[PDB]
Amino acid sequence: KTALITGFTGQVGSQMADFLLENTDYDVIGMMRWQEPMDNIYHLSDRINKKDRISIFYADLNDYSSLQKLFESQRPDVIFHLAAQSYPKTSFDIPIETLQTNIIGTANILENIRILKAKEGYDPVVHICSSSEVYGKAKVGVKLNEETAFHGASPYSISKIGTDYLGKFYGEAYNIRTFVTRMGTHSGPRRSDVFFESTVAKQIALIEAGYQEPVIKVGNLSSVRTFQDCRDAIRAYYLLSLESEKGNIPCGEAFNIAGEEAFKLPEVIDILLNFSDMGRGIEVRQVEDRMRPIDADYQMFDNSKIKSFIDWKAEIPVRQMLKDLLNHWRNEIKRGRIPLNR
Amino acid sequence: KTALITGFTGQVGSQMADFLLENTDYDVIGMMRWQEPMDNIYHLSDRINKKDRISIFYADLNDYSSLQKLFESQRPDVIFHLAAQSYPKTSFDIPIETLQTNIIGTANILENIRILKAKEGYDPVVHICSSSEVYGKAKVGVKLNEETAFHGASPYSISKIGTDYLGKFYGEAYNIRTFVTRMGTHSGPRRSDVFFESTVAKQIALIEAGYQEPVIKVGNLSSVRTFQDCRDAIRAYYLLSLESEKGNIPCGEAFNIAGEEAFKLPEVIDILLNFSDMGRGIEVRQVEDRMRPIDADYQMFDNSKIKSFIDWKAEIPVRQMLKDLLNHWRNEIKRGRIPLNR
Amino acid sequence: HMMKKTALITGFTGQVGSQMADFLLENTDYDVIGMMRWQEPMDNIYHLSDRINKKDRISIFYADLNDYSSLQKLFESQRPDVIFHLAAQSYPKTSFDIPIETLQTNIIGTANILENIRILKAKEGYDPVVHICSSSEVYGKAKVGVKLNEETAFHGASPYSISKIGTDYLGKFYGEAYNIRTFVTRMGTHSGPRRSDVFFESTVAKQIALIEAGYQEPVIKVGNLSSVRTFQDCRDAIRAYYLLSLESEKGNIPCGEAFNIAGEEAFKLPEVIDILLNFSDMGRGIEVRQVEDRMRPIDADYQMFDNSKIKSFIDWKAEIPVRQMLKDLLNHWRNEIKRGRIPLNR
Amino acid sequence: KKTALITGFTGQVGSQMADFLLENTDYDVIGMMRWQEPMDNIYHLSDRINKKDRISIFYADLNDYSSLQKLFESQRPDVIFHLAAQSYPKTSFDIPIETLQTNIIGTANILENIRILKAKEGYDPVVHICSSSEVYGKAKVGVKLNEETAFHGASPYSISKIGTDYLGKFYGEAYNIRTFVTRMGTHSGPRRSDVFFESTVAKQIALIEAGYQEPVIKVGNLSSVRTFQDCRDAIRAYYLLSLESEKGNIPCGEAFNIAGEEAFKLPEVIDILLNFSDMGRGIEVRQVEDRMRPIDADYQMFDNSKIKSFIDWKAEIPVRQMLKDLLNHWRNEIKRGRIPLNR
Ligand SMILES: NC(=O)c1ccc[n+]([C@@H]2O[C@H](COP(=O)([O-])OP(=O)(O)OC[C@H]3O[C@@H](n4cnc5c(N)ncnc54)[C@H](O)[C@@H]3O)[C@@H](O)[C@H]2O)c1
Ligand SMILES: NC(=O)c1ccc[n+]([C@@H]2O[C@H](COP(=O)([O-])OP(=O)(O)OC[C@H]3O[C@@H](n4cnc5c(N)ncnc54)[C@H](O)[C@@H]3O)[C@@H](O)[C@H]2O)c1
Ligand SMILES: NC(=O)c1ccc[n+]([C@@H]2O[C@H](COP(=O)([O-])OP(=O)(O)OC[C@H]3O[C@@H](n4cnc5c(N)ncnc54)[C@H](O)[C@@H]3O)[C@@H](O)[C@H]2O)c1
Ligand SMILES: NC(=O)c1ccc[n+]([C@@H]2O[C@H](COP(=O)([O-])OP(=O)(O)OC[C@H]3O[C@@H](n4cnc5c(N)ncnc54)[C@H](O)[C@@H]3O)[C@@H](O)[C@H]2O)c1
Ligand SMILES: Nc1nc2c(ncn2[C@@H]2O[C@H](COP(=O)(O)OP(=O)(O)O)[C@@H](O)[C@H]2O)c(=O)[nH]1
Ligand SMILES: Nc1nc2c(ncn2[C@@H]2O[C@H](COP(=O)(O)OP(=O)(O)O)[C@@H](O)[C@H]2O)c(=O)[nH]1
Ligand SMILES: Nc1nc2c(ncn2[C@@H]2O[C@H](COP(=O)(O)OP(=O)(O)O)[C@@H](O)[C@H]2O)c(=O)[nH]1
Ligand SMILES: Nc1nc2c(ncn2[C@@H]2O[C@H](COP(=O)(O)OP(=O)(O)O)[C@@H](O)[C@H]2O)c(=O)[nH]1
Repeated sequence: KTALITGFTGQVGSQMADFLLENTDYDVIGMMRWQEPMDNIYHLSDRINKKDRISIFYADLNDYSSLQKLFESQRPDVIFHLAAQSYPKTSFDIPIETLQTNIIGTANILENIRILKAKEGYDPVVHICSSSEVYGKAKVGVKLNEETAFHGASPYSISKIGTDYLGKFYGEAYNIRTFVTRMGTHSGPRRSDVFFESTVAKQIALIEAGYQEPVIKVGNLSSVRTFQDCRDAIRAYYLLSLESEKGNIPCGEAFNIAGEEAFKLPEVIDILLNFSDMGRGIEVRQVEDRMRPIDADYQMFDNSKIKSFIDWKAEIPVRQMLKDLLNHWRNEIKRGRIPLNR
Repeated sequence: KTALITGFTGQVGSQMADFLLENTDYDVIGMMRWQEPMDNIYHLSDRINKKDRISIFYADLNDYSSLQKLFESQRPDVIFHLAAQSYPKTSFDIPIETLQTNIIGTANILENIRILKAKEGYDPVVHICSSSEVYGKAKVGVKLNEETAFHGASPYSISKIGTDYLGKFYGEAYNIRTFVTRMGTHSGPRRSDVFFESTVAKQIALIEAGYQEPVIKVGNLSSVRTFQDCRDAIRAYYLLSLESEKGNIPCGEAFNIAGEEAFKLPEVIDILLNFSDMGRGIEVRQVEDRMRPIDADYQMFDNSKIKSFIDWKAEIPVRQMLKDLLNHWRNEIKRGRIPLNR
Repeated sequence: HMMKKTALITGFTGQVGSQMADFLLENTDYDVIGMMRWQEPMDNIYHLSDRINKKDRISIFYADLNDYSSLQKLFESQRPDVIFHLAAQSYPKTSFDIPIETLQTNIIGTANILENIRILKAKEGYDPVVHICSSSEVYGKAKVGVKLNEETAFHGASPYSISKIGTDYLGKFYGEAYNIRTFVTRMGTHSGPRRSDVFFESTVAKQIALIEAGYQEPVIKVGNLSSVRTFQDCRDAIRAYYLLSLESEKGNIPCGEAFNIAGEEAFKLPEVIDILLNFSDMGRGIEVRQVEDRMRPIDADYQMFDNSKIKSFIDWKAEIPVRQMLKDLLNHWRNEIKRGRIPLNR
Repeated sequence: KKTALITGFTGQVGSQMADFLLENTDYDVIGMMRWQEPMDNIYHLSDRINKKDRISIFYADLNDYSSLQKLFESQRPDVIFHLAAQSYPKTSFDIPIETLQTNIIGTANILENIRILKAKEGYDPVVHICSSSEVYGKAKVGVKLNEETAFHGASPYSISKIGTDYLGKFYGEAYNIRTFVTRMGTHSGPRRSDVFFESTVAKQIALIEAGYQEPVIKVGNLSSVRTFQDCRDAIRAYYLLSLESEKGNIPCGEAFNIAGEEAFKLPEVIDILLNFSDMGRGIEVRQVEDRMRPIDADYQMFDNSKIKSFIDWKAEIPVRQMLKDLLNHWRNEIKRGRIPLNR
């Protein structure tokens, strides 16, 4: 049984590889562009060099011919489509590449599968990763469900609305075993440095090592996020893929997935500062270049639909996930891998 | 005062240029790719050649640099963005170009305007044309209004969903005077041959001239729609454009726009056969190559929101619109411009 | 269950592809597939509509050069034995200000076609003959008084020129790398009654026809007249494409071989205007004016040819006189205006 | 203070051009990158960048025209080092569309933005368009390449630099934009990407030394000739050309071949890397199918007379030290647990 991971070098993809190698007998294929950063997969290199259950396929979301070669030659039984331009902030000023990679990237994958299904009966389970950002700037005091209206908060958000409709459409039109996951915040030690809890943790680490004045730079703190560790999120994807295989997930079925621990962003900063010998002496300053034209600033979740379909809960406390992320930046700086403060 | 029409060579765009020339003192710019069909605009060639109030700008939806030159050099005061891959049936097998031209083409326009507004205060009214097709296979019995949830019935439908959220987003994010129109079926003598009422009118005219056996080939008829002549639709667009300029349409506001008259598809056929001397002798046959993986179905009746912002109603009878279209195909065959039966 | 040699024409709705379809139906036993985007102008193919409705030897496949998935479907489902790849943004002048779509459609479009073929060859042994249509504009602004041959240095005179250099190298590369039976044709000017209105000899004939019919002042608007072109009727060019296609099938044309192809008759642009004016009763009374908007940042202003390579591989010369090609084009525009299909004067 | 833009700032050459400009000029430096690109080559710059000391970052993608528009409009660099590309021929074969898009259209996206700004406002930057000796593809044996050598399409990458090269010349000739085009040989050293021949040989030796690989180096075609120089010599050539162009001594769109003095058959490069290793005499070399190419640009020997006639320049760094620096880089990475793929 063969699993393809798109976005293998990313936060979630690299951890899905780890999870599948430790918890299944699956062969794993990691899709990447050849020059993608190795930071998340260095621990997998020897195993890949040894051809022990995991291999790399070189393909770009934006090269349909590369994806054709991948599906024709590898025929993955299950696909975790995690590859995307994942960052809303750059999507404002680089919106064309965000729309191309996320919407057209996903159409390039799904159309490749559709044609191979018509020709040869290829019938893979296809995980299409959407985002809770399809709900953009959601009304306060209400929890999100799978029928909550979509709001375009950013080109990234619109790109994920596109990804989402494509996932549902290809399932509904061609009976491909797609399911769509509208994820809240999933984080932990491999969270990209640009995301809120990771830039806060990283700036604390920079401050502790004397690289930055003891002022954390932030954007809008009037925002509510639900967190869980990727190690929990990934189990939900694996458990959904099994149900999809067994016939229990309708083609194109959508699911909101999040943790149970929700925070106003000042509470996350306070948790991270409490892990620092010098937290009592570190201030916070809102700066203009971290603000957004529209902020999707409220993500609270009713998880009743997902828990009705799989037997799953988040096990890792959010304080441990955050501590892991702070130690990660501490370790990078100690080793001379000085990050941007961004 | 200068008006840009994207999709100038198309059904609606060509008729919008006629409306503005007859009813306003506006200078008119028609955007086109140089090789576009001239069928809808032969009657404007003379006055274009003579530089009388209308001019052509050569640009492509997929060439940002061509749109950059358009907005910088011409600075239209109002923009009717009608250019699209308009046909759902081809969108199934040519999905990438539908998504690229419709979503990214719209993003190319809106990001060009955005940057010009930030640099020089350029503040045009921007009609972003979406479609009732965003509602796709609508939930039987829910009242259909501007807050009904979208459904992705085709790559076309998803591309107009994309277009819709781009229009909304660029309005909300950057205070660009966008408004989004979700129009029901508009038709009349310039309806492209491929659309339902056009292919039926066209096949009847082929049968009346002995080019086809007296069998009309159709797809699914278990569909109900509102119809309006384009010349009514254009009035609604024009009147909205005035309200947007006056400050009365919030940036990014969306509007469903339905005709007065609703029909089952067999009833549209019955109206067309009754304009034929040989109507009593023509069979209708459903064939597979006209069937769609998903067939959209919505009763979009409720115009209470558009009627609240403009003094407007469809005035032209649908029977006259369908007769005009049948006569168009009769005239085309009579001139030896024999169309495909498609 | 009767199986025929199948020809695909990309650019079926264009000047050359429309005439290639006519040629194959009259002179061969081939089934013809016309590739088009559905909304493409019908002007050049109205006379085929009845035949196509009747499923008599010619069909339409809807695909876009920029939609790889659409081409995959076309090659997988139809497996044409021979491909005339004529589809392009064909016009240098618009390429200056719409350069990205010119580069995407011509270079990436051609790459989408060839990569689809490469993959079907490796999997299933699909081995079509592939005509990759390039342009003498690969030589851009060539040194004056010298004949072009196939080893003449390339020059980038426009985004269109660079797109056809890209198209040309892709044609040679897929041939040399994967043993796809490509050949590349670097054509001079081929014209006649379906020449698009924007090209020199077409705009000049169109303007004369507008003047005769009372739609224009007796001034023809032109750009740079210090330019040399070699002309042949498309009806002669398509014969060369056909005969080269048979030689590729036969193993006589190495994968990715390039050929310059052009007519016998070369002219300075004013001579072309005088030939067309001499076909008009209004001809002695019409002035010629250079206007800024028909000028170009760089003009590929010299195209004369050593045709020795193509004539050594096929038994072929242009037979239609250019005066007859030009007369047919003027009569086309007269007919168009008579029928109320009033063109732009562009 | 003069403003320099580097595209491909995170790459082998861009990152070293930033080092070179900071050390040798009073130029403000702008590094273009997509936000997620590898930090490997620029970690040593993060603190400078954080403290806004002469170097900054602008987020743009070659394939997003609007992002490049914001860059030239807002930042108006006086000099541009266009080094960003899909740089690798091997992946270009099976990922050809992205190579063509990023390299040809990416360059068009840059040059068209500059054209429109020059027309409107008189923006007149110097524009280094980096091409490749691979425009000459599979060249004739026994003959040096020069600027008039016939072009040959050896790979989608090769064709993508042919496109890039013609765009460089065209935008210069058509619009009098101060472009120059550089068709480089092999420039290498410690930041050389792991997939390239001398970097994969040197990396595989390091994996063998540290016990991560059997003592067999996997290679492709060894019947190939290359001319090497250290990137620290190449970047000096680009800089000197940028001064000449600013003075008005480089015709708009002028092309230059640039390469070092030291040429080698590939086996000779392997033998120099093995002699740096205590395990040298013990390691086999095995040609493998998955490193072979449909066409190989087999032969890169250079006539450098044109470049030496326009700037006062030659390669100074011996290629032996260049390869030593590369081998020691892969030793350090492995010793620090940054275990590379063996590809
Ligand atoms: N982690 C979260 O909190 C969160 C929230 C909601 C949704 N998601 C979604 O989950 C998925 C994975 O998130 P992540 O945190 O791992 O993101 P990430 O940024 O860490 O990883 C993105 C991956 O996509 C790859 N990629 C980008 N462009 C590509 C292209 N053109 N071709 C091929 N690969 C390309 C990158 O190289 C990388 O491996 C994404 O779709 C993201 O939008 C994440
Ligand atoms: N008429 C209806 O029933 C209806 C219903 C809902 C929405 N709409 C929307 O109304 C608009 C106009 O409809 P129509 O009937 O006139 O369609 P049409 O097909 O007649 O017009 C399409 C136009 O877009 C242009 N276009 C296509 N691709 C282009 C590109 N790459 N660059 C530039 N121009 C390009 C075409 O040349 C043509 O002018 C479309 O956006 C359509 O989706 C129409
Ligand atoms: N006729 C000449 O004098 C001449 C000279 C040298 C080169 N050529 C080349 O010969 C070929 C044919 O010339 P022509 O006069 O017939 O050109 P044309 O402009 O009449 O036709 C071009 C064709 O390409 C199609 N096309 C354009 N973009 C497309 C896309 N995105 N997807 C699908 N189809 C698309 C058009 O619809 C049309 O059918 C072209 O490649 C042209 O560059 C012609
Ligand atoms: N080093 C050599 O031996 C050599 C030889 C001849 C030519 N060249 C050319 O010199 C230049 C620099 O080479 P290098 O060794 O530094 O290459 P590299 O692979 O080390 O660097 C490539 C750079 O381009 C960037 N890039 C890739 N795609 C991008 C995109 N879509 N948007 C923005 N940036 C993108 C990468 O992120 C990276 O910064 C390239 O143009 C290369 O083709 C190199
Ligand atoms: N990335 C980022 N987000 C911030 C910052 N300060 C506040 N935020 C907010 O943190 C929330 C989450 O942002 P982010 O981590 O980028 O992930 P998102 O959920 O994908 O937008 C948003 O409401 C941001 O506006 C900051 O400095 N960086
Ligand atoms: N185009 C087309 N549509 C048909 C045909 N027969 C039935 N229909 C249906 O008529 C409805 C209108 O389709 P169409 O005219 O293509 O417009 P759209 O789908 O609203 O853009 C859809 O439900 C079609 O599936 C036909 O022969 N052609
Ligand atoms: N299209 C066009 N070309 C013109 C005109 N006047 C002169 N030319 C020149 O005629 C030559 C041929 O141009 P054109 O017909 O576009 O074909 P091409 O440039 O060879 O593809 C070029 O040298 C043009 O500069 C004109 O009015 N229209
Ligand atoms: N990258 C790479 N190239 C190899 C290998 N074995 C031989 N070569 C040859 O080494 C030469 C240089 O290739 P490369 O370093 O990829 O740089 P290029 O000059 O950009 O193709 C080419 O002739 C390759 O065919 C190998 O294992 N990896």
